[PDB]
Amino acid sequence: MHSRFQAALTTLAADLQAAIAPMLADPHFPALLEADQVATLQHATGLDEDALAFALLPLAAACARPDLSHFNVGAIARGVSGRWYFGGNMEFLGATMQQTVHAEQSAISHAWLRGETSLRAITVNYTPCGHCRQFMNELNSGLALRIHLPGREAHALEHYLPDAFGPKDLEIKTLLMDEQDHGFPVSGDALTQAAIQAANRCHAPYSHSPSGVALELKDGTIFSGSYAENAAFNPTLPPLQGALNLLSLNGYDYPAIQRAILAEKADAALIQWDATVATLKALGCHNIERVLLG
Amino acid sequence: SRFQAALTTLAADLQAAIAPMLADPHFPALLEADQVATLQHATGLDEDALAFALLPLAAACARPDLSHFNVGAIARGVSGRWYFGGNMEFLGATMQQTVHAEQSAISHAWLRGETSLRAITVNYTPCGHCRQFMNELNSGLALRIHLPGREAHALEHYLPDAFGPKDLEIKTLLMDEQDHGFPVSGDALTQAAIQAANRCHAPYSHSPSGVALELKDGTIFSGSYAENAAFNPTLPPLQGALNLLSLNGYDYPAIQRAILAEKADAALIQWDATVATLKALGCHNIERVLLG
Ligand SMILES: [Zn+2]
Ligand SMILES: [Zn+2]
Repeated sequence: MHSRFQAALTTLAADLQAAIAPMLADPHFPALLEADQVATLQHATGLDEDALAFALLPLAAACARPDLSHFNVGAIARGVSGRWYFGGNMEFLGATMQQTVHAEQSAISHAWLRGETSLRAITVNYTPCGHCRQFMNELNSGLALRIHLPGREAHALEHYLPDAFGPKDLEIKTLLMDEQDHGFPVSGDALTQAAIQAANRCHAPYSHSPSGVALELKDGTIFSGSYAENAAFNPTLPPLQGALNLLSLNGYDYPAIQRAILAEKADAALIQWDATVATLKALGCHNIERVLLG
Repeated sequence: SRFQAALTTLAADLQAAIAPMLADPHFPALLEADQVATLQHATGLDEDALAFALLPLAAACARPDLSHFNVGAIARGVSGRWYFGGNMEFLGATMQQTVHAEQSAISHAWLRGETSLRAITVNYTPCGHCRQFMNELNSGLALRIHLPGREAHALEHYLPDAFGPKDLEIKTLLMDEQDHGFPVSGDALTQAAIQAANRCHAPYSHSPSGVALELKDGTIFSGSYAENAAFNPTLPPLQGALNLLSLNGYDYPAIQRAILAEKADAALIQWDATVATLKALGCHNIERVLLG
């Protein structure tokens, strides 16, 4: 009868608890809401969209894995499709600060890896840090993305990132979440296809090093992550983190991993192999193999 | 002579005043206060205009091996010393191992014992990663950021509604004096690595680490771990040592021996990233010294 949501649920208004309870019954609730589910919660609570997003933040934060700090952070990315995607921060004991995932990166890559074409807004509890402001300026929403914070007026990303640097200053015209297909041939079994398709839609205009990770779980589920570079370089999200983000957001723990594949080019400018191996080993996963692109 | 090209870009008077200061092949990529004063006398520039004019020399120190876009920065210490920085990118590694020019210059001043910075001068607006990095320093949001053809501004101007160590109630900020007290012993390179760990900044994980590199001619360069309140802009200890190595006019083939000092059972572990990055740079003599 375990549930990562129970304690957080007690902190929610009674009407929202009742409304979302049928949606959270599945232990592997996908930590996203279809547009019709957003409408159902609005009807069952009377909240407008901004207030409902704020009210849901404790459930997103309850998905987080702050194994080092114990400080749960949540975020909700609102797609133009009308779907909303939860994110939570992730920290990895035995790895490094560079492997950590902020809640904003978690929610944004959640939307992107589920095929959302762009975001209209993001809702958080605390002002995104400079690393996240730089991450968001990679997106096709650019400086116009609406940032929603409790008890304050909504503002565009421009408000938080004066004199911004981003892909346009590098004359990049295909932005993160724009449609991309690098055309590597897809073949093999379900997990191999997934890893190659993840690499095919990755965002890497600075190093031209495509990469993707796919994980196959004990119950047969596959989650994949696509590499997402950033104009400022360091806020880049590696492909492993995207896959681990989805795995955790979907209610799994790292021992659920039964197979793991990294698809990349063995002689690309940048190589994800070593960090992928190291971070998986920190999580107790020793089973990782490479599918070679090109 | 990695400065020869950049030197041709300077005004004649500045060229003639500084070209002697760059005489030694391993010019330490910093200027003493008396050297800044000499350059000011020989050009009549105020310190802001001099720093702007010196940015091509700092940028000449950079190693943008991926992008080929050199970025320079000049960190003005409260001592009056100026410290050059340049960006570093590492082929065969990842985007996470990158060092921004601002991080380079601040790390330079810090590892040379500068107590705090009064300002930083750059040619391009610092990115959000660098704005967050700079909010770790004991100069806080008041640090002055100087950009060409722009009004100078506090870091507060570039990072509204900032998050930093002060929000986590950290009272020992980056560049404040720290000494974690681990016992120093062994050969010179081992002691350098332990000393590097003793002055590192790690209030979030309490995972101390330092790296020391021994070059073929016997020179040792070390780097201390520097965490960041936002976590990801953290500078690993290896990056600090490679920064110093390159800024002082060396290339990675000169590395003969490398040591990481850290706690075996620490919450965060630098060993695997350190080995993998050094291996991408052709160094395979890497040992680990364990802190109590
Ligand atoms: Zn952040
Ligand atoms: Zn930067």
